Amino acid sequence: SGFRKMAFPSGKVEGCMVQVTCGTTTLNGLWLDDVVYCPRHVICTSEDMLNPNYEDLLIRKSNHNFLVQAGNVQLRVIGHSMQNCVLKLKVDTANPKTPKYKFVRIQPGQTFSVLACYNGSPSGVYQCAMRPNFTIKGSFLNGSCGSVGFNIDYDCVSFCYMHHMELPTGVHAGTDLEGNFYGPFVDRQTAQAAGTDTTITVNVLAWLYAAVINGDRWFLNRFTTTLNDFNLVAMKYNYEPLTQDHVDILGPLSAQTGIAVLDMCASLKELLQNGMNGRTILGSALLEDEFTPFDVVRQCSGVTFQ
Amino acid sequence: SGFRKMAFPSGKVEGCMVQVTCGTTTLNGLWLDDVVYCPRHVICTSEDMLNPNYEDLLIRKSNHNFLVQAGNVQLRVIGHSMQNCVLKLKVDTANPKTPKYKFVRIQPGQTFSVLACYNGSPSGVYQCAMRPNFTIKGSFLNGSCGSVGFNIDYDCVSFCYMHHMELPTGVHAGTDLEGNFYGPFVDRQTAQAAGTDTTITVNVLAWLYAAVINGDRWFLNRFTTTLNDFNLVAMKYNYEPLTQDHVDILGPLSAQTGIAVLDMCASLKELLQNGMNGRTILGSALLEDEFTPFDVVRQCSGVTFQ
Ligand SMILES: *[C@H](O)[C@H](C[C@@H]1CCNC1=O)NC(=O)[C@@H]1[C@H]2CCC[C@H]2CN1C(=O)COc1ccc(Cl)cc1Cl
Ligand SMILES: *[C@H](O)[C@H](C[C@@H]1CCNC1=O)NC(=O)[C@@H]1[C@H]2CCC[C@H]2CN1C(=O)COc1ccc(Cl)cc1Cl
Repeated sequence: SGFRKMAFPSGKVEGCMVQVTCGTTTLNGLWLDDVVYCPRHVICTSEDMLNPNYEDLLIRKSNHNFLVQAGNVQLRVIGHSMQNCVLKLKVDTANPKTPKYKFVRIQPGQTFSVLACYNGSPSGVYQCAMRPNFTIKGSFLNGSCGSVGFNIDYDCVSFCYMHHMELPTGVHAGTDLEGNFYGPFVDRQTAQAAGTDTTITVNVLAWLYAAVINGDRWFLNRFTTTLNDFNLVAMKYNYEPLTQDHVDILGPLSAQTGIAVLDMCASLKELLQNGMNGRTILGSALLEDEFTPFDVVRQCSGVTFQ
Repeated sequence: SGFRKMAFPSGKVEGCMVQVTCGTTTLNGLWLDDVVYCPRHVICTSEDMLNPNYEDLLIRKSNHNFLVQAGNVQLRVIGHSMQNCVLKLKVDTANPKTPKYKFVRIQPGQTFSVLACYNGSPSGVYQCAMRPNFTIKGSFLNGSCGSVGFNIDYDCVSFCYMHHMELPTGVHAGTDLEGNFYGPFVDRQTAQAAGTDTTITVNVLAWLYAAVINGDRWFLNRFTTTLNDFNLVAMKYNYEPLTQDHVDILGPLSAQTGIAVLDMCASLKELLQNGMNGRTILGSALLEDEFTPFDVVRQCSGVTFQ
């Protein structure tokens, strides 16, 4: 037992990370087969991030402008093209450590692992959720752009995130690996801001089920509630509405614990209206919302990845 | 910015993980050069974990009894010996992915990354601290024994933990890689229990400094306190005593923030006596104690590992 915010093993992604330098900008790239993917703002100079113009800027670039370090080994760039907000640097060597992979785009409420990198070298790994407002609460310093987020499904890496920027509240914004931003953000220096967030209701319920599985039961009650009347309380506390599909997705956790989903909702209702009264749940004094039902089932059953 | 509980990239350890099967027991082993390390209780049968006798049990074993799977490739065991509570299985192949490594033993209060494994296959990675009572609050199911904990210092893996067991409160106990248990636990089924824990004071202060660096300042005050009189409050709230060496270790974080260590202690004192009054620190409603000063400096400065 135990419940711990768990990332996927990072080895398969570590072997894809490289350093991309152009002009005075150094950031990270992702090397898969003979392409290096990286944020297009590597082409820019401090005065370019005012109102930059990437098509104009890119036509002025040459392949030799792009220095790509794979560890202590340099790669010729033999072509370059923009795809939305990422660059694709075509190189003369396919990465022999290319895992099986997919480029997927995730939904707010879904989680993934981030391999934070600097100068093409992995620094650490941690789990994040895509917030309802399309930001992530990460840990990113200068030079971390191009770090990727991912999930692993048996032997296949599903890349879902590439880091581009921090917003003024200290949250982070980026793109999918096709270069399309998550949320209404642009890779320019503007006054852009996150915008209002909500709590991921279905994930809180999943985490309450994780707590029960691990022996925290004090918040359980015999009360129940209707889906409609729970959702009236959810809206009050700036929680997302719970749908019948959410109820269905929580079925297996409901079956394992013997606690009906709507009964767990009645527990959440009481927690929202009364607080915790000095008690904790899975070592937290807050209702936690960055574990999906999948994350709970995975950890409270022990699935691996070769 | 941001502050997130971060593990080391796990790739170097993933390449060392193997499956060890003997009789009906399957667990994980660590393959370095031509030795596989694993918990000695793999040699035992359900009725052996009552009062088992590992020297007697091991002399009755044969090399061929030990099935070692390195992925989809089998390794002949060519020798075996016990070292304290671990077995060393000498195999006919050196692991070509052996990183540079050391076997170190850590102090309570120190942190490390755990690569949870099942059937020799990595499942997930997360950060743990060695509690003052020599337990760790992990996430471990059946078949996870032999998973290791580690730190990485530039290119060198310092293995510090190998998992052996869960205790009745849901915490976990194991050994260093020389097979010596952390704390007063034995690899037998007894009524053993964790025993009283305390909060790691110097780590809480480090995390308060991490909060300031990231813009949480509401808990700061102009108050100050003496080391002696802080420690009177610490004892009251079952926090560890703060030593002058702890104060020294917090120096760099004090210098970066401009908040004297003793002033931060005065802030902690107020937090302990008053609580948080509905506010949070780095997304937590509890005083967090599993980040060391090193962990804070590392993450709030961006060190990597090749
Ligand atoms: C890329 O390495 C960089 C990552 C940033 C730096 C600090 N934390 C991060 O996540 N990205 C940027 O510097 C981007 C840059 C590309 C697109 C727009 C440009 C501005 N930008 C920002 O992140 C701006 O915001 C910001 C916020 C807070 C701090 Cl302390 C620093 C910055 Cl640069
Ligand atoms: C090894 O894979 C196993 C890991 C355990 C299993 C559940 N969580 C864990 O961390 N270790 C054991 O089963 C050990 C075994 C070797 C030494 C003494 C023997 C008893 N033991 C325990 O962990 C006993 O405790 C325990 C506690 C709670 C549960 Cl749900 C299950 C167990 Cl087995």
